[PDB]
Amino acid sequence: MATLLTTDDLRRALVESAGETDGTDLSGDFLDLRFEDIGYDSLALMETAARLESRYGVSIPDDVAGRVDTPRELLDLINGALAEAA
Repeated sequence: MATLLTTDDLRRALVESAGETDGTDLSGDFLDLRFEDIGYDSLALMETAARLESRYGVSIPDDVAGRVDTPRELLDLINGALAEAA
C-alpha cells in the first residue's frame, strides 16, 4: 500500500538498528548482500524488523524474522505485510 518499504527504506531501518554507522555497503541495493555478510545476526535483524513492526503497525512472525537470508526476502515479507496494513 502507501506503506511500503523500498531498498532505501530498508537500508534506513538497518542503519537505525545498527546505531551510529555509515551504513557500510548497504548503499544502493543491498538485497543480494546477505545479513551474515554484513555482520547482521538474526537477533539484530528481528530488532530491525521490530522497529518496522511498531512503525507500520504490523507484526512479523519470529520464525520468518530470522528466516530471511537475504534482504530481498525480508523486503518482500514486509511489503506483503504492508500490503494489508497501513
